[PDB]
Amino acid sequence: VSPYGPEARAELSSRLTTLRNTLAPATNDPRYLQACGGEKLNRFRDIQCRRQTAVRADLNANYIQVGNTRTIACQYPLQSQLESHFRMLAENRTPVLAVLASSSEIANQRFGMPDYFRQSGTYGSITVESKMTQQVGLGDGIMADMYTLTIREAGQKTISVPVVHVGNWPDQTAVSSEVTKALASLVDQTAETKRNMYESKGSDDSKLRPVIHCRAGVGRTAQLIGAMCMNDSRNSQLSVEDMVSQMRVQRNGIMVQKDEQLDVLIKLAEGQGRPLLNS
Ligand SMILES: O=[N+]([O-])c1ccc(O)c(OS(=O)(=O)O)c1
Repeated sequence: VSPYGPEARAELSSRLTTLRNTLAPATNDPRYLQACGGEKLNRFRDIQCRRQTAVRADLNANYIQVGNTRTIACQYPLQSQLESHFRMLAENRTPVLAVLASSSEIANQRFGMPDYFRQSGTYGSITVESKMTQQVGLGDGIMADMYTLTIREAGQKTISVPVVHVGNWPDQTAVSSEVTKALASLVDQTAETKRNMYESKGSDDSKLRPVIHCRAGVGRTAQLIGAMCMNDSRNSQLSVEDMVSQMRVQRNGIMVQKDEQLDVLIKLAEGQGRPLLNS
């Protein structure tokens, strides 16, 4: 009876599970971006990049549109992908880069997660200057550390990108619906202030997209993108089924990895009177 009761939830999981299963990548899957002769592309072998929406041939990153909300979801860039990663950021005039990987993950060198935004560096012909800005508490002890990345390259227009780094959102978990809302708000506001700057100077659908990544770019990243989607007034009536199905067909079947992460999107939906299932 209740649109958010056990039966609705079970039906939703059922549909999404079949989707994840059928979206699993086969070897040399035509639906997924393939690596360039030996060079490692995917941080995680089974977490691939939908070819049709791929942003760059050498990155595991996808253009994503949930309803009307446009973003870019990617994996934490590998050491070898940094220059291409920075080029994507600059070419997109990235209004905000949201990093949900924890300080502990990036610090552990066994994870091969380069500390590319908290310190300056040079990658290929690109030089990056990192500058610390404000710190915003999101609730429940979760903290957002802000930065600005100035990307310089000979002959290219210099681009500065605001960074929102949630440094203590544990891998494989879901922060509360309340924290998720505070985060979505901060990310959206950060992006809007930047977009406004570009617009005030005289400004493309493929550009000015918020860029979000965690470790694999399918768990924490998906929870945030879903929350950002629900904060967009243009998505009235977009169901939870639609949101998740769209993220999955546009990146991979793992988008919204944990049941606890789906549960946050469901709770947020319930709070808005947003439907869970289609039909
Ligand atoms: O689904 N996975 O295979 C996967 C692997 C490593 C992660 O750290 C992770 O969690 S994620 O970074 O929030 O996406 C998810």
